[PDB]
Amino acid sequence: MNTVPFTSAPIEVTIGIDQYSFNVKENQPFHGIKDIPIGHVHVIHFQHADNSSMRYGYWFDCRMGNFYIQYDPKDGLYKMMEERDGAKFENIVHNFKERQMMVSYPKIDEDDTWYNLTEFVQMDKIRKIVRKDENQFSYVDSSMTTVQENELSDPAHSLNYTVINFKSREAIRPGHEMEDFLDKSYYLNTVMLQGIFKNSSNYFGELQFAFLNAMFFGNYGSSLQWHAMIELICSSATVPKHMLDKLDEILYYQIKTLPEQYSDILLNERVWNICLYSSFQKNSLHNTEKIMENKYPELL
Amino acid sequence: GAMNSSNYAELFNNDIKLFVDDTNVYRVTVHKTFEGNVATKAINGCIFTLNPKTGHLFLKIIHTSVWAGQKRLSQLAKWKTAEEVSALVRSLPKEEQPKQIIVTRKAMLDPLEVHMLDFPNIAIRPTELRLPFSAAMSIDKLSDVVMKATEPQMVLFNIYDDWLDRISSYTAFSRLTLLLRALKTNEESAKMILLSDPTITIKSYHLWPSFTDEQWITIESQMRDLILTEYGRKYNV
Ligand SMILES: COc1cccc(CNC2CCCC2)c1O
Repeated sequence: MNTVPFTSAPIEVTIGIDQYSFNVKENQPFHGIKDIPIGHVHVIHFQHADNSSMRYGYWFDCRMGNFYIQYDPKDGLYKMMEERDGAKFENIVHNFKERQMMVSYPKIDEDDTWYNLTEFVQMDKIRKIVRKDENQFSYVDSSMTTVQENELSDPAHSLNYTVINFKSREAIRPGHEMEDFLDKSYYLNTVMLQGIFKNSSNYFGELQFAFLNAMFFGNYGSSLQWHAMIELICSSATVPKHMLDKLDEILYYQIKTLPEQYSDILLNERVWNICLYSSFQKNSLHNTEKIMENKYPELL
Repeated sequence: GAMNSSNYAELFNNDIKLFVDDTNVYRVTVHKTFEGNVATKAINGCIFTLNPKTGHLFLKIIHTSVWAGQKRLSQLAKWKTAEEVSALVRSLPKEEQPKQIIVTRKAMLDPLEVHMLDFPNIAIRPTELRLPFSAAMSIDKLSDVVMKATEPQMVLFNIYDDWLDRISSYTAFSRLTLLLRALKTNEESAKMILLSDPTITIKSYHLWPSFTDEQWITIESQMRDLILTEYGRKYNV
């Protein structure tokens, strides 16, 4: 179990730790979050009580260093930082725990939700999508645009998701135009899995990371990426059977975690209806289709 | 974006463009089988690719052999159209290639776009105009070369004959669409109008009769009558 201490909480903010959230009042004696499960990436995220504009946060893995949060009154936000002095850190954390100034990561024993949402997400891949090499953790916010969005403007602050474009020379083999557009297996299996991602685990990891940025930060380009990666699989006639089974599990937990009030903006009607009811894989996503039909029958 | 009444004179500017109509590519007769089921039999078709400024028509004849052994022919027809238009463009010298292609049916947009990915600077556009190019097969000489073809073939026509010597391309296109709209609404009466007078002939190298300027005004008036009529006969007005 690891800890992310806070120097202080000078501004009233709503703090999220993965799917959990709690409110901290202005100058409330809050010094961080303890009992964070080891073995998973995590995301700490914030919304100022004053300006709900700009939900922002940090992806991290406690195995990679000792991290803390400190408010910067100049830049006006809670910043993640690494403490290199491990004895200063343990000493800091021990004092805050002794004074019980920390919230406990509130995981139910039965509950595999976070594992299931982050199964294939790796910090090393997050850091290649979010490029800030000097830090071990990655900042994301609501407003950050993707490389592909930038092609249709500060490159330093972009989400470098893998570009997917169904009407592109990468996607369409000369002389296989109709074949490759109507059945995207070539593009999925050769171009993307074999060529770019190397394996389906890396593909699923980017798909899961995109959903989580889309859900927690309302990041529109992330939602576009998540739906494109779903649609590329569903529009492929030839997909390894283990991939379809895993995709069904992935999407199931995403839809179940998806709060109902954010569904209208986070779910693309066309992709989902095509995927569940028209695509090659219309009969391959039993768990996802069941939860979609019982939780969001209006979208369909 | 979409071509409509608002941007209609764009058709006659000096940016090369082509209309593509696919409505006669896949043509069938439906008939009963000996067992009393229904079956289709394909007949020859054609892609109607037209430069509205110059009148140049690239008639790509679609022979029935192209459908042998194929499934989902209506879908294939759009992709075959797009394959043939892309081949046409690649065959033209760079300075003759179009700067836009306007498809008369929106279902041709994605097939054409995918086949033209090599030409990112050629704009593929739909239109809101209800153009009557389906009636091209009511032009006897075009119908004749399509039905006689024994293999795939491209035939080049000027659908305006020599009209551009005397009228603008705006006026010529307006005459063409009036003639074709008439042939589409009532083919027999339209053809009677055009041929009734034995003394007006069709030159060997032309598609329509050699009307004087005055006779075209009479003809054009008779076609409007026809269309407005049938529009009553149809809706009872
Ligand atoms: C239940 O999972 C969620 C999905 C979207 C948004 C939130 C809450 N975001 C908080 C964290 C920072 C202040 C607002 C969730 O908890």
